[PDB]
Amino acid sequence: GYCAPYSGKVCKEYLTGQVWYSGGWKNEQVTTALWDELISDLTGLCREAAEKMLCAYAFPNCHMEGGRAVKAPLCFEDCQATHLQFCYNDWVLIEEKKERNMFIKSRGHFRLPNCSSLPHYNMRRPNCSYIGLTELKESEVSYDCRNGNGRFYMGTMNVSKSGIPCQRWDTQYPHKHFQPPLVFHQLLEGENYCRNAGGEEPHPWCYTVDESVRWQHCDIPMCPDYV
Ligand SMILES: *[C@@H]1O[C@H](CO)[C@@H](O[C@@H]2O[C@H](CO)[C@@H](O)[C@H](O)[C@H]2NC(C)=O)[C@H](O)[C@H]1NC(C)=O
Ligand SMILES: CCCCCC/C=C/CCCCCCCC(=O)O
Repeated sequence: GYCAPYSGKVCKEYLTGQVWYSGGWKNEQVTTALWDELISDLTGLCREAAEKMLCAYAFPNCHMEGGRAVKAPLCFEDCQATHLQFCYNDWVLIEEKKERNMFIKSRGHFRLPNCSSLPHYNMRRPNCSYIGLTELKESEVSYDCRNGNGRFYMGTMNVSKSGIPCQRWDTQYPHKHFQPPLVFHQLLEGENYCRNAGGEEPHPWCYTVDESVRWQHCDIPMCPDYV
């Protein structure tokens, strides 16, 4: 229709509400070919983010505002998480190939989004096709210990394993940084606390106040009851 359930196959597992209509087959074709060429070449947290982002890009959520059907673009925070953290390495490698006129063969009209041009999430009806990449997994959050690599460690440990004070995430001195982006919920009020918001390190970590130690893991005990 204008707003209707997703009628395709490739994104069946990722799309749960109404999506925008009016074409729809062209986006199914392209997404299917990209699943084979691009998605299947990705791994780990990048792959997880990319699948959700690709489906939300290709089949935007739809909602009614009075009599008008509204297409919801991607969210700034999800895009930031994907571009600057989860998929940064793969994203840079694609962009560098594009500079040499080497393109993903199956991209069709699809293009990597510019995160800065997208709405910031939140509002009973969302302004974007929110996927939640920056959110905490509540059951895995911990405070006095870490579950596994501590991706969702939210404690107040504020020195590295050798005792160096952490630099604040919201400051660019002594170490300048663009990743992890501060849209991750671990970092919104991250103070100078050890964090593993990207989930790629084996331990929570921080940039340190020592000019000669850009970043270092913190030393946090495993949670007694973590398996
Ligand atoms: C991605 O989008 C942002 C947001 O619009 C662009 O930032 C603008 O850049 C232009 C220069 O072309 C400036 O005149 C504007 O002041 C910027 N706007 C904002 C809101 O920051 C950015 O240039 C885009 N990135 C690319 C590579 O095109
Ligand atoms: C590693 C990047 C994974 C994609 C991240 C989410 C982006 C979804 C939009 C679809 C982009 C499809 C590839 C387009 C390639 C290009 O810009 O030339």
